[PDB]
Amino acid sequence: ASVATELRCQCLQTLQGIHPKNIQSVNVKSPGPHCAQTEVIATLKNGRKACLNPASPIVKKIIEKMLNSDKSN
Amino acid sequence: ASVATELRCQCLQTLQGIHPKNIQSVNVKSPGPHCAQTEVIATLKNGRKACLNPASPIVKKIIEKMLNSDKSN
Repeated sequence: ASVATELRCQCLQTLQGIHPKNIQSVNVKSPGPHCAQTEVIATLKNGRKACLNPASPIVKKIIEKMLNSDKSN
Repeated sequence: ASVATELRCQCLQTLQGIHPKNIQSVNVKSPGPHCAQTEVIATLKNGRKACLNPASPIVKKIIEKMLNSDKSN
């Protein structure tokens, strides 16, 4: 399907963060044999995506927020 | 690249959860015009992936855990 020494830092770059309303999904790829630096990702609600920095406070909150986004309903 | 009314519940099914050591990434796709039910995902450290249920307590902890996985180093 897709696997062959082809793993690049899914988030070569990163953004300080963004409102949790502009995001839609949250892909957090931990560091491994391809990237020793965590890589957070947010799929905007417009089919767009934006990597964030897990070292910043706004990013750590971007995730903690999505988590609640799914609290019963 | 990849976008055309082709969005299916990334997690048609779900698993009660799993240890945070067997996972590697955490893809949380919120519900939208394709799935009205949140969909959590965990990429094992063996290139494998497993969807979890965001309605269970172990799943909500699977995420809260990864978040810490990236706390300075």
